[PDB]
Amino acid sequence: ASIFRCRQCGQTISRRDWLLPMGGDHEHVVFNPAGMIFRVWCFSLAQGLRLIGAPSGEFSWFKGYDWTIALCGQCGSHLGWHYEGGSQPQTFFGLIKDRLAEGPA
Ligand SMILES: CC[C@@]1(C)CC(=O)NC1=O
Ligand SMILES: [Zn+2]
Repeated sequence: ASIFRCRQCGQTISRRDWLLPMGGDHEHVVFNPAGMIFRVWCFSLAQGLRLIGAPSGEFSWFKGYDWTIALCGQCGSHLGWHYEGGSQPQTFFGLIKDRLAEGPA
């Protein structure tokens, strides 16, 4: 169990080696304004996504970062957000843990 695939279609997305402990922890449990709870795992890098629209700072869970919605590039499933415009690191991915499947490389 070392790579993460899209749970809906199997697209390769990220790797356990790429987990990023933001604020001391790779896991952040957060809510959006519609009250949905997300268990977000932070990754330094991802692939196989499609980033939609232009970045926005509104309601950002991570201070100094602007977000863009990240869909699975294959099936369109909403897998998380790409973060940018911040510092150390400038960018990273916050991916929804229960929307990924973990398994061998
Ligand atoms: C509304 C945008 C999202 C869902 C993404 C974020 O970082 N904060 C949020 O609540
Ligand atoms: Zn997919």
